Amino acid sequence: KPDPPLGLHMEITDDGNLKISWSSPPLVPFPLQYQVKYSENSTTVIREADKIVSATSLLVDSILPGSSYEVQVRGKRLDGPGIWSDWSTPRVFTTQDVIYFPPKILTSVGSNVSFHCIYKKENKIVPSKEIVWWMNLAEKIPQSQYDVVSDHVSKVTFFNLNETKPRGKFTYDAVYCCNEHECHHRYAELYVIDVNINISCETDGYLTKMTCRWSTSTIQSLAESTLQLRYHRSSLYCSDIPSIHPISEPKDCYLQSDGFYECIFQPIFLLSGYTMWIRINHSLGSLDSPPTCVLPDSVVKPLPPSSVKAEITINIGLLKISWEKPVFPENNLQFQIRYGLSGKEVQWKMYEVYDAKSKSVSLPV
Amino acid sequence: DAVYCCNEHECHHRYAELYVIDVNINISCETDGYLTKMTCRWSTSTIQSLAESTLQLRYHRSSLYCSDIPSIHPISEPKDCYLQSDGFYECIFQPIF
Amino acid sequence: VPIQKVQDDTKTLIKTIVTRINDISHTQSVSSKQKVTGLDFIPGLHPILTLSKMDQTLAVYQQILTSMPSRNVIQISNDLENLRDLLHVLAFSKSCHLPWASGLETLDSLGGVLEASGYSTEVVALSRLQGSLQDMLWQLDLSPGC
Repeated sequence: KPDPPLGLHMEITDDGNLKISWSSPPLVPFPLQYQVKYSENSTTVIREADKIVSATSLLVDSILPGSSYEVQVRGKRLDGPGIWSDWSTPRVFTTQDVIYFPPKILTSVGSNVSFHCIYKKENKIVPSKEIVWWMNLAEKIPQSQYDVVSDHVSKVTFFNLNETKPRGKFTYDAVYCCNEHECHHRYAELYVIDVNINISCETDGYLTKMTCRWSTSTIQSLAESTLQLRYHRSSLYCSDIPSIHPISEPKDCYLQSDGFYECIFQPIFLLSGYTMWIRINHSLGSLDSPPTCVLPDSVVKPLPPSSVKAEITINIGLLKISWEKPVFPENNLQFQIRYGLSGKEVQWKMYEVYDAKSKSVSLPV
Repeated sequence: DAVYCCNEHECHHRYAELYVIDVNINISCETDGYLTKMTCRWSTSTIQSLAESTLQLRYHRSSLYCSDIPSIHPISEPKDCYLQSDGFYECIFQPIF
Repeated sequence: VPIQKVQDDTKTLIKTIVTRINDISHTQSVSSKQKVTGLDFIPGLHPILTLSKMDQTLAVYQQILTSMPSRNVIQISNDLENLRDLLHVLAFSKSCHLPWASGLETLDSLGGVLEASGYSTEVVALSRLQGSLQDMLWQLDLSPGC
């Protein structure tokens, strides 16, 4: 005899279906079959329905506004002469007027999102022609956006979304579904966050570690957001098109005085393609910033050339400049030489040397 | 410095260790303006080269005056010195004789 | 995958490791070619004619460098891994199948030298690595074969 299913929860799907969900008891090492009993008690119709399901969830089509749903589930072993569990504790869910499906949308800039609504007026479902939509109670949405999907339900379609600008604490735009002039209290939440986060890396002058940095300035608008850099290491080189990989590991980043997070990769694999992105784990959903692949050997910030010597050649009268090529990188290098009269402000003349095997240059002065 | 003993051209892995440390450490003291305590200072700059070294100031108090030739005394006591922001250790003798 | 770019990068990684060793002042004063008894397991200058030989040489060096606590040395070991990977892609562009070299099975002896004399192991390993890399760099234009 299994224990009754636990954690019975009820959420509304993006389709406007009532999704009943529960957790399997943690102690059964075998699949369970469930029987779901639910009743729908409206002011005008009582419906009872018994459904048997092998999944840990049930969809109930078209939630009725101003109705109360009572649900019970019991489990039995799927294979063999199993005994039914006792029923779960009854859970009552009494709905409120006006339906949004979905209740919330978490998206990125440039995407398309659409909402659907049903408006219940005095135990009656109004026609879709009557329904009008509003944003943040400030202004009516243009009629061109509305589409009549069905007689009961109206829909708004948004295109080329722009970032939601925060008003005080609130990061999101409140979308309202109203019966003509008069609106209702409940609204739908639309969250648009700039995911365009630049991750730049720099390998130290000894090439012993790689430090990567990224700014918080676009994300200081969302309280409760947590930020986690994730990375995937390739065996060799970076792909032509970087992409999110299902198997990724987090990296410890530390906020610096300059407002940037600093993450040190040590040891570093110079010729392994490190694909990185920021994971934004909102209370409802996870977003990955556009992935970029970085090769540590190709992002080296070299040390300055050492043993720089500038001498004017006797008899010849050329400014002969010499140096020692800097330790890193050992790749062929192009060099840039700035020179000018020494003073409070130096008028730098620029000169570029593209010979890899060049260690000294003579420039007329 | 690793000192090696070799059979002609060919050497062996093991070597002898020779440690030479500048012991010329200047200890300067200063009695506060009310002459209630004496603060002594010395720099770490010569000794920052040896990890695992621990440094302890020791002192021996005479009954009267300083000797013409100072010397290490077998009976000595340590003094608590505290590293300051300027990189110097500061040891306060209070009360002072 | 550009073959020429990979070849140049292979050259670069070799020069890179050589220069790193050049930065290490104590290693510079030590003769690369010179033989030291006990260190013989370290792959020093002995003709490295082929890619498989290069791969096994780099593998042994990686294994030795990994064990020594030094910040520079860990990176050098990493560089050696990348060099091995570069050699593997070159062997692929040449239609060669390079088996992934394991390090030396015979590390049960290396512990003794690391404990008794860390300095000898480090200076020898670095100087011989620099020498081996230099001949490898010389030979990489000679049309290396598998």
